[PDB]
Amino acid sequence: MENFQKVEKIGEGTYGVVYKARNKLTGEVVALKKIRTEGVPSTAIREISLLKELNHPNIVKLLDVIHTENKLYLVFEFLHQDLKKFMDASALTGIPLPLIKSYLFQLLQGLAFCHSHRVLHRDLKPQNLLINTEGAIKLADFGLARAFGVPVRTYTHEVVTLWYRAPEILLGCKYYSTAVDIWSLGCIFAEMVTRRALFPGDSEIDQLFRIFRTLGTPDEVVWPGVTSMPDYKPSFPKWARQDFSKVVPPLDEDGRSLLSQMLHYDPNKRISAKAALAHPFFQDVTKPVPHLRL
Ligand SMILES: NC(=O)c1cc([N+](=O)[O-])c(NCCCN2CCOCC2)cc1NCc1cccnc1
Repeated sequence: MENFQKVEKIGEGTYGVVYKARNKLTGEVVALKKIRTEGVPSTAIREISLLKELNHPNIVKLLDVIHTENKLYLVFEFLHQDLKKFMDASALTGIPLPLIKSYLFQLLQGLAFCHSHRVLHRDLKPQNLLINTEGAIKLADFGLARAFGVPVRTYTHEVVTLWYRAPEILLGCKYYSTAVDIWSLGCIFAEMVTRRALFPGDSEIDQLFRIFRTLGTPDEVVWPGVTSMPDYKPSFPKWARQDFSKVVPPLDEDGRSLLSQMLHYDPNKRISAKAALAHPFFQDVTKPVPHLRL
């Protein structure tokens, strides 16, 4: 690195290798993402550069976009743990409801902010939600999907997780809306509560059918226009909807109500981040300190 001192490899992200690094001049510790083929689209750099201005307490700050030696590096503020690791670590006892509520509330504030600035995430998952010792949680990688492209494989043949994909994406809709992020966050909310992924599909069709088996196969009544979707097939099995009381026990009715609104099939009926923040579930929200072992 021209000015960076690699501390350690954080992993192989969706867009490339990520390292925890220290700025030799500022002393600042950051996450450095090396972006993967041969050229680096100027449209991408302009788009990414715009995200440097998207600053909010619940959004991982994009510090710099470095385009040198015809290579692209993304410098992000560093956080010590991600929600996937935290959930695994909390698997035995479960994350306390007050902390689940604090995290959901903060994530919705982050989404409300991004969506108000016309920025979508499109690939929210526990691994992209970062936490610190102060009880904060932040969304990482907002806007990169649009600035770049389809995931599929990180850069070293790595199975793309479909568990948090909204149904309209799975049915081949070409235009994503802010609703896709609310769907993903609803899936994450459920997983924090039950300690098990809500829809752990291992293929696009298994993902879609797992959603259908739980929420019922969508029809024109609950989702106008669904039968005209690109990948909709009249041959899809018709499953009956299950009761939320069975899906996310023992979450209370306020929680079930909010989750149900975050998981509506019709993206237009799905609750917005702004509206969700006003839901009765957050009446008693607080900001607890998590037990973080680093
Ligand atoms: N900005 C960051 O600080 C950060 C960036 C990425 N990233 O991919 O760009 C990341 N992702 C790697 C996620 C690795 N996880 C570990 C356990 O859950 C499954 C995969 C984790 C991060 N911070 C938390 C973080 C996590 C681990 C070490 N250091 C910082």
